[PDB]
Amino acid sequence: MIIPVRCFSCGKVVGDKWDAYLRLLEEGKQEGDALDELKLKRYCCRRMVLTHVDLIEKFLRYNPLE
Amino acid sequence: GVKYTCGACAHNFSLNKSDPVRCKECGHRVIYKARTKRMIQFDAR
Amino acid sequence: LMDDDPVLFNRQPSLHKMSMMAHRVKVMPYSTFRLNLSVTSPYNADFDG
Amino acid sequence: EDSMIMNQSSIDRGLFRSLFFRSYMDQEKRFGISIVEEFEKPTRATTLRLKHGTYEKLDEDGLIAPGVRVSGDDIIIGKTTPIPPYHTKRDASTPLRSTENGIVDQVLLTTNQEGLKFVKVRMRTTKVPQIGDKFAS
Amino acid sequence: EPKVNIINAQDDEVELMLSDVNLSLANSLRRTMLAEVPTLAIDLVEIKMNTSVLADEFISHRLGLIPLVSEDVEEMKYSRDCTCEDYCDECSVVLELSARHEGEEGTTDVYSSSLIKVSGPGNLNVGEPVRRDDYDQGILLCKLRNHQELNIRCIAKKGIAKEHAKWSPCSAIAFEYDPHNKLKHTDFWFEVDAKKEWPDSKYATWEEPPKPGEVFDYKAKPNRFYMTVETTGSLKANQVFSRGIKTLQEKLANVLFELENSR
Amino acid sequence: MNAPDRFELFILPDDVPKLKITPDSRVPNCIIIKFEREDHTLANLLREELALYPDVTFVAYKVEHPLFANFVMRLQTEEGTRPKQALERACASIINKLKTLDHKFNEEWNIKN
Amino acid sequence: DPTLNKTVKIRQGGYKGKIGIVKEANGDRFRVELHNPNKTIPIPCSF
RNA sequence: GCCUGGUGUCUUGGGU
Ligand SMILES: [Zn+2]
Ligand SMILES: [Zn+2]
Ligand SMILES: [Zn+2]
Repeated sequence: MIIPVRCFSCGKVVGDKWDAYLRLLEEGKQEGDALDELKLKRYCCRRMVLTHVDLIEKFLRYNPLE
Repeated sequence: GVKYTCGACAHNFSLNKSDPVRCKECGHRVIYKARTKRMIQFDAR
Repeated sequence: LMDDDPVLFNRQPSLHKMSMMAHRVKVMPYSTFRLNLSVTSPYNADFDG
Repeated sequence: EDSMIMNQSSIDRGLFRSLFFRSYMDQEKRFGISIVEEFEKPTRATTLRLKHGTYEKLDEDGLIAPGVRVSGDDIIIGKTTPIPPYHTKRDASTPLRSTENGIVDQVLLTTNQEGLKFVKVRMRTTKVPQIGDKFAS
Repeated sequence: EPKVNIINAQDDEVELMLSDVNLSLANSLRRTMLAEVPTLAIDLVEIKMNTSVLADEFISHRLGLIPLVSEDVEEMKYSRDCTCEDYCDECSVVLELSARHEGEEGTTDVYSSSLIKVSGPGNLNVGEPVRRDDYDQGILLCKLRNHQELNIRCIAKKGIAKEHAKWSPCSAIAFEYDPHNKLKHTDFWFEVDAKKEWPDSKYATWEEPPKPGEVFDYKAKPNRFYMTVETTGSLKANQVFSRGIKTLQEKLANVLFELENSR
Repeated sequence: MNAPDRFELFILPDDVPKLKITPDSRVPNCIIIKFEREDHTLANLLREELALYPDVTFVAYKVEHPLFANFVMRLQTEEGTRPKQALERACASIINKLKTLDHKFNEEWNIKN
Repeated sequence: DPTLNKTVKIRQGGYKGKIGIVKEANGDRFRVELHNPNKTIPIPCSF
C-alpha cells in the first residue's frame, strides 16, 4: 500500500529509502545496483524494496470525501 | 444537532431527522455522518 | 471446565469407533484445540484446516 | 502434519496483517397510509421487547457515529415499529454480530426508490495473524 | 580472561571478535541484545482528526515503528512502576504531529521529521525521531492531497522487545564461528566434493585451515565468536553492547538475591 | 480473543514467587528449581557454567512449554557440597566474567573512537 | 450505579492511560471494554 | 424486583 517501515524478516529500517530508490531508477541504474548503493546487502531487506507495489498513488486520485 | 456532510460539494450542515434527506447546496441525495466528538485511542501495535 | 475433566472428542465423518475417544482437558491460551501428534492417525486428522 | 511456525516478530512488524470490513444495511418499511417505521433512539418507557444490549452509543438521529468502537450485541441502528390496536411501539433494531468488534468507519444516509429513509453502516477492524490462521504457497 | 578484538566500527554497527568465553555466553549475549535491551517507542496514539485515505490504525501502526533516540532511557521508569496518577513527565514522552495540504494540486508527503517533541523528562536526550543527516526528511508516514488533514498526538513509552518487536534496538545480528569446521559440528551436504561446493566464510582468512595430516582434537572447544551488531539508530552500537552486558548482569543478580532471601 | 498479554512473559504476579526450590528426596542431595518468568536466555547461561564445576554431578533444564515463560532446572551435587550454595557460586562467577568483559570492551572502544 | 456506560481512563497498572467504557459494574470489580485491544477486562475500582 | 422473543423455505458459492 505504502512502503513498510521495517523489513519484516530482520527489522532494518527501509521506510526512509523509497524516495531515494525511485530517483536512482530515473538515472538509468539497474535494480540490483540501486539496492547496492543504498547498502541493502541482505536479501531479506532487498525483497522489501524490490517487490513493493505502490498503490497509494492510485487511492489518492479518488477526489476527497470532505 | 447532528453534523452531516454532502457527498458532492462537502458542505456541512445539520438536520433534526424530520427534514428531507438532501444537501442544501446542490441537492445531492447521498450524505454521510460526521465523526464523533469523542477522542479515539490506538495502541500502535 | 477444569484440568483433568474427561471430555468426548470427535471428528466427522465417524467411520469407526476410534473416531470418538475420551481425552483429559488441559486449559491453554490461544483458540485452537491441541492434540498430541500420535492421535492424528485414528481420527484421520491433519492440521490443514 | 502440515502446520508451520511463524516468526512472531515478523507479525509485529506487519507481515500478513489485513483489514476486514463489514457493512450493515437497513431501511424503513411501509405498513399503511401513514404507518411507517421510524429511525430513533428508542426510549425504554414507550417501546416494548427491547434487546439486551446497550443503546448508549446511538445519537439522537437513531444512527451511530463514525469513530466509536463497538462490540457484539451493541445496537448500532435503532428502529421501531408501531403495534396495531399509549405504549405503542416494538423494537426492530439491528445489533452487531455477536462474534465481532471494531470501529464504525462510515455511515451512509439516503433514501431508496420508494422514498423512505435508508442507511448503511460500514464497520472496519484489523485481523492480525495468530495460531490457527491458514496460509498457502 | 575474556578478550575482545574489534574488527570494524562506526556509529550504527560494530563488528567484533569475542574470545575465551563459552558458546552459551556468546549466545545469551546475542539474545539479550535483541530482546531485553530497553528502548523508547510510541505506544499510544490519540487521533483527533484523520481525513487521509489511510485507515486510522494503519497510520497508528506505522507510528509505533518509528525509531526514537533512547540514549538516556536507563534513568526513565516503566509506566507500570510509576507511583503517579495517569501519565506525567517522569514516565512518558509526548509527541505531536500536524500536517495539511493547501492547494488544489500536488501531494503533500508527511514525513517522520514533522514529529515535534512537546514535553519529556528534561533535559534528558530522549524522544527525538532519529535522523541520518540534518537534511534527511526521514521515514514516509502518509501522503495527503487537497483538503486532507492529519492531526495526531502520540505517547511514547519505555518498553522491551519481549512485549512487541517495535522496542528492539537491533536489526540483524550476524554471528558465526569456526569457519573451517575443525570442531565437526556440521556434516556437510555434497554432490561430488564438499570443499568445492560450499562457499567460504567471510572470515576464512582469519583462521588457519586444517592441515592435511592433522588428527581430530576431540578436546577442542569453540573459542572465537565473530559477531556484528547492527542497530536502527535508536541507540548507538557501543551502547547496545554495553547495556546488553549490563542488563544480563542485573538478571543474574536478581536470581542471586532470591536465593539468599529464601532461607 | 484468547491471546495472552505479552507483558506476562516478564512481569511477576504478586502471589507467584520468582524462584521455587523443592527437594527430590528419591536420590540424596538433589533439588528441583522452578524459575518463573524466564527463558532459555538465563537458563542456558547458568547450565554450562555449572557443568564445568567439579562438584556438580548432574545439571539439566527444560522449557516445558514455549507458550508459558518458565523453566525448571534439576541440580544434584555430591555429598560434600550443598546444591543451593553451588548455584550461588555459579552466579557470582558469571557476573564477574561479564564485568571483566564489559571493561575490556570499553578500553578497546576508545582506541577505535 | 451512576458510572455505567460513561467513558473512563485508567490511572494505575499495566493499562494505565487507556480509554474505555464501563460495560458492567456489579461490585468493586468493574468490566471496562478497553478501546485499544478488542478485549474487555476485569478491573478494581481504585484504578 | 425477580422473568426475558427475532423467522422460515429454498437456491447458489465454499471448507474437510
Ligand atoms: Zn531485510
Ligand atoms: Zn452539496
Ligand atoms: Zn510518570
